[PDB]
Order: sequence, then C-alpha cells, then structure tokens
Amino acid sequence: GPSSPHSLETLYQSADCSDANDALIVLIHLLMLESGYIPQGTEAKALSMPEKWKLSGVYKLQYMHPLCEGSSATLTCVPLGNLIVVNATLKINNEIRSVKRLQLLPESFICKEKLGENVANIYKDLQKLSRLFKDQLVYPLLAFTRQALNLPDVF
Repeated sequence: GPSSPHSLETLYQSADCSDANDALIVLIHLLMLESGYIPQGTEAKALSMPEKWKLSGVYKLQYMHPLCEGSSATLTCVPLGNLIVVNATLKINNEIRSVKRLQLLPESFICKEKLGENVANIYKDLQKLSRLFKDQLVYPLLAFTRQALNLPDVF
C-alpha cells in the first residue's frame, strides 16, 4: 500500500476536531506543509496545529516559504452555507494582496458519519483533494508569490 502520512495522524489528534469543517482544515494545513510552507504559531509543524488556527467560527493559518523569502502567506477559511471558502492572501512589504478564493465542500472529502473512527476512515478521496487543492490554490499561490518577488517559476 501507500504509507499514510505520519503527520496527518498526529496533526488530527492535536486538532481535536469537533466537526467535518475542522477535519478539512487539518488536511488543508497538511497539504501546505507538504509543499514546503512553514507555519507560524507552532514549534513542531509536523506534530501540532498552529496556535489560534481555529477562532471565532473562522480559521486562520499563516506561513512562510523557503523559496519565497520576503513574503508571508495567509489562508483565511470561512464556512458559508455548506461550503468552506478558502481565501489565499500574500503579504509583501506591508502590502496585502488577494491571490485566490477557493470553494470547498467538506462532504466530498470527509465521511462525517465516521468522525468517531480512524483517520483512515475519516478522509475519503485523498488524492482527489490533494490534486484539487494543489492545482487550484497551492501552485497558483507559489506562482503568484514568485512573480511578485521577481523570481523565476518554481515549476
């Protein structure tokens, strides 16, 4: 089989998810880590969710990237209806720029009726979410960031 991530397991445990929305954000965060992003608000990125990743009904995750020095990226995730809207934002030289808004449906990727079971049971269609999230957010964010910093394309 493919070996699962050690990190999702521990990150999910650290997250103390209360619903399907929390579970989706954990996976989103993991995908950012696997693409090289370094999160603020945690001492061991692979072991614990950032401090205040979940607050006031919204989610906030902040990162820097080793290939994007001179900037920071923020994901602001907001539940709207049955969807979660992921807003990607870039900060360079105290200027704030909007990069992407992505609509995600948790039910497509989370089995909410298996929330009280294992990580292997909670998430379904993992490669599908990874390809979607990377294709539609992570990679355009990196490209946008590289452009703004006047650097060559990473891919």
